[PDB]
Amino acid sequence: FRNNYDGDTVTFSPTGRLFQVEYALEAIKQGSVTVGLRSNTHAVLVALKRNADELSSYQKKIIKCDEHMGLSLAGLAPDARVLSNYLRQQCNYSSLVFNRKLAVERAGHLLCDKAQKNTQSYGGRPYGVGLLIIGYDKSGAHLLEFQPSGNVTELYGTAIGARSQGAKTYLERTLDTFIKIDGNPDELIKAGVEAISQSLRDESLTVDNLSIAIVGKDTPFTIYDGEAVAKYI
Amino acid sequence: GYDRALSIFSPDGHIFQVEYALEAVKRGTCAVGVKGKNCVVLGCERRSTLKLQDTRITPSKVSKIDSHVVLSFSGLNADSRILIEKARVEAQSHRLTLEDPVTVEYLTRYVAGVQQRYTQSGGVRPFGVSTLIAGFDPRDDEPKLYQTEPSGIYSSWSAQTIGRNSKTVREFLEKNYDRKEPPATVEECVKLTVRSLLEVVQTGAKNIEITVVKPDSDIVALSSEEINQYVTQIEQEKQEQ
Amino acid sequence: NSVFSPDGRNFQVEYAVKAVENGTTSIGIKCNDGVVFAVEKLITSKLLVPQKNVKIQVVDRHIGCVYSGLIPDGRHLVNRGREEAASFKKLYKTPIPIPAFADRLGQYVQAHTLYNSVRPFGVSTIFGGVDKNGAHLYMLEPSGSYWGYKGAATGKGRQSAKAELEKLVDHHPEGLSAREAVKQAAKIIYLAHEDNKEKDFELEISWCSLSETNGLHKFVKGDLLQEAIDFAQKEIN
Amino acid sequence: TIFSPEGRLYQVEYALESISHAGTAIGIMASDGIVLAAERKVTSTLLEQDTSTEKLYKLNDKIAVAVAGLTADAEILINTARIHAQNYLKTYNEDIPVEILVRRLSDIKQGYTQHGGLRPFGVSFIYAGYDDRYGYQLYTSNPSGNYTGWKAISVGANTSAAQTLLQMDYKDDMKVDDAIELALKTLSKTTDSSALTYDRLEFATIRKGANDGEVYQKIFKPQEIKDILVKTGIT
Amino acid sequence: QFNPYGDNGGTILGIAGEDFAVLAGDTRNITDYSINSRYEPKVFDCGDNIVMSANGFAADGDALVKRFKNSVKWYHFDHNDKKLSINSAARNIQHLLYGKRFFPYYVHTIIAGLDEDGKGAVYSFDPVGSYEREQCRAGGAAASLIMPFLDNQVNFKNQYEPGTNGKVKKPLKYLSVEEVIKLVRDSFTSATERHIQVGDGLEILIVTKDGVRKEFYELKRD
Amino acid sequence: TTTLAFRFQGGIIVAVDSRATAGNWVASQTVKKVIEINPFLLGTMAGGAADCQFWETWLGSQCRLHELREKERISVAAASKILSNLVYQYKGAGLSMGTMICGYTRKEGPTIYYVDSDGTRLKGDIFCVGSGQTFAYGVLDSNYKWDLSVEDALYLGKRSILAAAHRDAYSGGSVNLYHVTEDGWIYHGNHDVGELFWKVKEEEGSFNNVIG
Amino acid sequence: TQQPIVTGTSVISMKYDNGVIIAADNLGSYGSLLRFNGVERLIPVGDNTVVGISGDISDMQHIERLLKDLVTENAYDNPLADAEEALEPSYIFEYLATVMYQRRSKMNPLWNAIIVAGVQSNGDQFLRYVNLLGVTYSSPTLATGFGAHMANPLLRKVVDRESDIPKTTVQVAEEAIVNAMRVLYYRDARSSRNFSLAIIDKNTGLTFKKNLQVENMKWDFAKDIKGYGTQKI
Amino acid sequence: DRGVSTFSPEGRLFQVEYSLEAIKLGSTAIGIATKEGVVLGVEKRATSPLLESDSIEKIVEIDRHIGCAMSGLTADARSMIEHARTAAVTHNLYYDEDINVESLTQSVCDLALRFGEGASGEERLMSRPFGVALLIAGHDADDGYQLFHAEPSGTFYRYNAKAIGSGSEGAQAELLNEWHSSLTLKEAELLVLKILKQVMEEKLDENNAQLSCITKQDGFKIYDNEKTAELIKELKEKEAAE
Ligand SMILES: Cc1ccsc1CNC(=O)[C@H](CCc1ccccc1)NC(=O)[C@@H](NC(=O)c1ccc(OCc2ccccc2)cc1)[C@@H](C)O
Ligand SMILES: [Mg+2]
Ligand SMILES: [Mg+2]
Ligand SMILES: [Mg+2]
Ligand SMILES: [Mg+2]
Repeated sequence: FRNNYDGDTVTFSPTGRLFQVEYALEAIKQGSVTVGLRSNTHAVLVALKRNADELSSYQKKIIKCDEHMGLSLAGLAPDARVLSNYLRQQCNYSSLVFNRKLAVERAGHLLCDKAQKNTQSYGGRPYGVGLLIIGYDKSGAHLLEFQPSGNVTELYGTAIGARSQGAKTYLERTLDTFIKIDGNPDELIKAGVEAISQSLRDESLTVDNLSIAIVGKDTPFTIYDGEAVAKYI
Repeated sequence: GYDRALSIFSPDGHIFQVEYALEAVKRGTCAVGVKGKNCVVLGCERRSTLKLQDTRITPSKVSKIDSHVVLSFSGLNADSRILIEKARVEAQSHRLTLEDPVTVEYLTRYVAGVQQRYTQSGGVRPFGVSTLIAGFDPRDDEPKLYQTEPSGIYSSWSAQTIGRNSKTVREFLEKNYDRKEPPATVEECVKLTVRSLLEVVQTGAKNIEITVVKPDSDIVALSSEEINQYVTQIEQEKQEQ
Repeated sequence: NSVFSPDGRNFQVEYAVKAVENGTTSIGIKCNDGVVFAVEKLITSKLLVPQKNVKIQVVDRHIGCVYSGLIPDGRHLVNRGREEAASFKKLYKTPIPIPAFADRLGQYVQAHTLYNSVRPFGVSTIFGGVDKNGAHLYMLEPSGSYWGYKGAATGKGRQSAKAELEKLVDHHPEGLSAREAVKQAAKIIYLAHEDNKEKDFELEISWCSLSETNGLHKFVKGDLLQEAIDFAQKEIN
Repeated sequence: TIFSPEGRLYQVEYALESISHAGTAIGIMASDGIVLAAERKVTSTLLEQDTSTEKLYKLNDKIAVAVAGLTADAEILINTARIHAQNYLKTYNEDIPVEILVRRLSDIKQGYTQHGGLRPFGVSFIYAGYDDRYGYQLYTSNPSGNYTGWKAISVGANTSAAQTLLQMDYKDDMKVDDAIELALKTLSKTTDSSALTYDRLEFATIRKGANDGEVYQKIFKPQEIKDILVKTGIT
Repeated sequence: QFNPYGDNGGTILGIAGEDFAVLAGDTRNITDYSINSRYEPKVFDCGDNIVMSANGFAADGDALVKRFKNSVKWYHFDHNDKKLSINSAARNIQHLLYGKRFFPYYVHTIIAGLDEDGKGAVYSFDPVGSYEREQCRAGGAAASLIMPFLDNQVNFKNQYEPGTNGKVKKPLKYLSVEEVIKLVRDSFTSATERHIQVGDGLEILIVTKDGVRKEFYELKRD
Repeated sequence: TTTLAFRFQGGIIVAVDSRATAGNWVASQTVKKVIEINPFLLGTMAGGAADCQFWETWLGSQCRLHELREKERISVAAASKILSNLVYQYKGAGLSMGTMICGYTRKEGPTIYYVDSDGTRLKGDIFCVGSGQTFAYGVLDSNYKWDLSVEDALYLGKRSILAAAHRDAYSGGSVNLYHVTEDGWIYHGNHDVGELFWKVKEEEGSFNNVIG
Repeated sequence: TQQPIVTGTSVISMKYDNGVIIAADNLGSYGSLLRFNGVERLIPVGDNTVVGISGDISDMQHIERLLKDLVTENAYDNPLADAEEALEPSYIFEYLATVMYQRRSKMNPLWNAIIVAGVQSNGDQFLRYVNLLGVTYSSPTLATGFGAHMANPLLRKVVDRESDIPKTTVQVAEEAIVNAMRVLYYRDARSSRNFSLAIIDKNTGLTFKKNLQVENMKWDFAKDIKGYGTQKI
Repeated sequence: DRGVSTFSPEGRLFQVEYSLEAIKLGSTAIGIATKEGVVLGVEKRATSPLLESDSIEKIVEIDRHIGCAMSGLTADARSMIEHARTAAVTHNLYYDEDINVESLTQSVCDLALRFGEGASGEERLMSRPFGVALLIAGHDADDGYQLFHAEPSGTFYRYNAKAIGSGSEGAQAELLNEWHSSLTLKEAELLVLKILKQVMEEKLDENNAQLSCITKQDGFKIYDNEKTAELIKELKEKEAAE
């Protein structure tokens, strides 16, 4: 049942389960929390950065993919680099060949298909990273959740990582209010920073803790770190 | 076709295959290198098991890589041949492109690099060989001696030994080698090299072989009659109180 | 995978079926000139955007695909189906007939049960559309097995769906319209939801009818979707 | 291909184990020739003696091998060795020096020892050759890919016994006729059979070519072995 | 036979001021004796305060510009949003061009911006990647017509001090952006009068510490 | 193009013109025909501008790599052979360069290697390369002496380019000058042929073929 | 290396106040043999775009299939295929221009001259040209082959610069096209009487006219022309 | 024993974890970043008194503005330095500038990822992760002096100070106290030299320990034996007076 059935990504368990993929999912829960949510005009990523030491830098959780698209990571960081690189390329291909900004939904489909091939190949391993992808395209604001299983779902809001269940219950509660925060970036960011709070056995979140990203109608995807997030604590 | 990984990490942090490659070196015949003021000497032991050999034609342990650099080894004899050949090719290639023979450090860095590469490639096993590389850089009188091991680590040694009972001869060399007073001549450097083997060989007849390297491509092998004279003089001189 | 048991079975394929059984329930209904596909979408949370996690996929212009099991595997199968359909049209000019397309998927899925280096697909796929000589509905198991169907269901609610599907074949032996079968698809999905009641669900319907869609695959939306939802809600009580 | 915690190559040691059961082969090197003698593995009356060679193979005009182990494996290696000699001849217009041919083969064996995850060749060789640099030469190689030079040597069964007997009676100034005698004596004493008869032997010499200045390979015909088995006094 | 090359005419001109640079080009695109467009820009803002023109065979010109703009994008992605300095851009373009040394982009390419110390800068490239920093450079069809004018009116060459018996030179003073623009407009009207491929419109891109400014002037349409 | 390099008593002199042409069109008068590979290594450029610029810059990278790998400056012989062997790989593909690799190292002394795109590589004391090579050669050979002072040798280099800038239609602009010693290379200035010619005629009493 | 076999002649086009007009005759020539008499060289893509192709007809039929394969592909996993994620004229153009350029660069061109005409989602007129060399340009008027030499001068008398575009009515522009077609029929030996014409209007949509003919032809004056100089009867 | 890139039930890559253990077995390396430079120091650890200590290369130059110290299976670091050096030189060839320290580190961490076979995506030419960690230190115009810690996991952190190797636990908590943003280069030289003396098995001298720095002005320099000696003298006298 669990014994001879988690050797590789190419074996089914007698229950119908793929254990390597479920173990890769467990690398996410181990990772530092991050939150994403959107109104009609903007989409926001908020991430708690983690330092491995008091003398070290807090490691980055937000990667930019195009002028209209970016993601936050939770899990194995090098994997996020691999997946964002591919995503940057797909965005690039779409611009150069078709002169078209890649739809956020297609970006989802593309990440899903890439993740899938690593759940069926021998001698490979699944990706061990979860991703939250935000974008503004020709149909407005979008937020996606990516799981290394290949499952990609479009949501109004979500959170992934350690203790993430707090923020997710909060957003599920705050739904009707934040969806309507249109034409106000700073209020939506406030609603996201306040959301990541429900996921803290940790402490106060400082000016190094904290990492925020925004994209929307007339805002290219931008990253705010350090000094520039002070006004939200 | 076959790239299945053989060399991997152990829970306590070692690479098991490398570590066993060293075990093969441990059981290989002893080799020793000591450097004089203006020379480097290389000695090796020969086993007793079979003694009906042909010494004219059997590959000796000290090999010329170029006309100024030599290589001795301990471990799997067959594995060593692959390293020596590659090293010889690299030497000719370095002369071709840089228009100058290799330094002894370069040649060591090259051999150690090949050794390392076999610890991290799929479907290959590491070399069961450790090496002593000795010689003189072109247009230089300052003597060189280096040692490599299956891992790919290398470094220089005033004197060193590898193979079975290398512990005993290293212990002998640590006592009898003075850095401020290194063996002043070829003759007195060869004598120290033989003394160190005599701790392990227990005989010394055609069981000890000695190669001497000097500045500017002067590399001579010693004959039985020339080694005998050293062996005889050592036990006779050192006996009384 | 490439391992036969002593009694001639393939345990890995049998286990792959368990992954299918575990999944959402999806159905397909064959009507007198087209086909209807419907699927149950479990609403995990209010945070999921309604109407915006489309499960039903189009292949070429005239084929619809729905699947239950590991969703990513289904997408992998549809990508392949699309390559296989493009290739066919490139050489033969005509769009791929449905039986022709079924076999293309069939051989591909079977291939994934021949080699120790691969796992079988963790899906069952219901698919079909309108070609040169009528409407066709298929279902394809993880073993590569497939046959034609009058009606087909897979996933968690497969048994009650089959029971309802068996009843329709008995009451309408002479046909059954596209407009009717769309309604009926809404009903059967609602009934099959009984098993997954702990969470809310969203209904997705699509059809490919010769007279209603001009033999092209189209999503059921707006007034037609609402009317079918009503029928299902009204006939559940 | 992997190492043991001892620093041994499992598959090689097991290949060598396989060899110790193969019929003994003996090489003796004299000043004016070389002897190759080998024992065929317990056969049958119906085996065609005349058209059979399971242990002694010609490599070129001046080099030969005695085989101990898997014959089919040996034929693979012999064939490539035969080619290597012809490549050398084409390149230099000189017959390949014996050691170069031995080293080459030994390297192909060393290869299977170090990569590719294929079983080593279950073969041991005794090489008998002449060239104008080292004169008469005798070499041995085994599945590890190590090779060594010898004045007398054996491979296959009872090498322990055969080597002690050769060490006892071998002397550096031997003629070929004395080396023929030793080789047969040694086999007879180490056999696991009632008597060493012609039908169970393969025999070859590399002499100084009757009367010339050239080198001649004599592979003994079945009848010639029966003759030399009487001459030496074993009938 | 199939000839992979063509020639779309046009002329471009780049002058480096003290704290500014201009890159100008006519907006006419031609094939043999026909006009294709009267307004088809060939000077582009590439981000990071660099302007670029690749004049000659338009398909090769656009392909290069497209590919460099892309190089700028990926520079950001790989080097933590660092500004691509003019000199680094110049070197980068050399590799793009030389990359096709055995099937060249058939363009004379010019870039313009501000250097590290905020001085005006102009770089010009041959088809296969040879490049140099220059005070000013005209390229394309009417290059042979305009360059000597610029040698005379920008670097004051052969102009001596009146009455010094031709020994003291006209001091090489710096030009204002108004004085540069004047020389550009005049260079292009002269070029339009005497070259059949030059005409229709003039588009100038001006680069200061404040960004990229655009200016347009009608030209004779014959 | 005219470029020269010669060895003498007190090192190496390197001198080049600065004219670039496309057909009969003078493309540039301010072109830099020397690459400063490092504090101890210079390379000269004749033939295709791009070919030289691109491959001699690459050479500099390859030399930097040698220093990091070997913890010692690359020998002139080796730096030259790198560029030489690269060029050879491209033989017959159309590469067009005439090049001198000049420098001082402890082991070699001051050394000049001539390297062209045919693959030829020559060690020598005097070389002129380019369309104006013969003109430079005419002055250089007739006034050369091993024992020449540093001041004099620099002039002979400068004067030889001028000779060639005068006669060869494809040489001109300015002379760029370099001195290479035990301690490395020192720039000896840009010299516009505009001014230089009249100065040299005046002070030296040469160039009587010239009216006024 | 290659050479055109069955060919089509000019494609002619202009912008007017609300959209674009494009026309091309229905002939496929085989050298100087007027071989095929019902060839359609206007390609509707979606219904905001018409692609007009001249040059080699086999390569034309290739591009046709590519364009159809592009509609299929855009519809895949795209719920907004007939809405905001429909194929735009610019998307179709950039794709073709990429293909054209890659093919010439591989020394194996699609032997064509293509004009992509249509209306953008925001209402903007789109009119651009690409050919076998990958050369691209845009203008108030565009034409290929002979059309370049004879249609452009007449069409430019109507729309001479940008500012002329809002001053030009559907009727005026269509008339100018229809007249240019007649002129081409008079003087192009590789032309036909029968032609298709398409109007892409930001209000009307796509109007596609088949089986048009050149009307009101002047030939009467020919009766008075005698000999080649001196002949009177 | 099954595979090389298999996940544990916890969600960790087996082989990556054990390589981290291999690094703990290695010699101590310490890096301290100030506003006047970065200091890199290592424990030579000769395995015998006949080993010529100065042939132990554990601090290497990458470019004029980037140097690094290593700890673990140090042979595994050869090709990492080759790649680093090439990336720096190449970057300069393409861009006529210095490679940013952060960019050089990321490049080195990409190389570290290439264990596998191809891993349904690209290609992987290596059978196991590297068994060595690196302290990459340097200067660039954007972020000044920097210290990174490159791990075989493919992650890298920036540190004000950091220690790796066998002494690394005790050395790190020691750095936790002594480091402040006002540190001079001379102070930082002393701190590395002091903290090494603490954790080393042997008595620290100019033979079994090595110092180096990188400053914007003079580039990356490995201090020679005469110079470190004088800084050891100065350490003794400073602490004997305390
Ligand atoms: C050595 C050096 C270094 C810096 S300046 C210089 C002196 N060289 C020069 O002045 C040479 C002299 C002419 C020449 C000789 C030999 C080979 C090629 C060209 N000039 C040059 O190299 C000049 N370039 C050119 O003359 C040039 C001409 C055509 C061309 O490719 C066009 C093409 C043709 C067919 C198909 C596709 C593309 C590339 C470069 C450059 C300065 O603009
Ligand atoms: Mg079922
Ligand atoms: Mg820069
Ligand atoms: Mg004109
Ligand atoms: Mg001249």
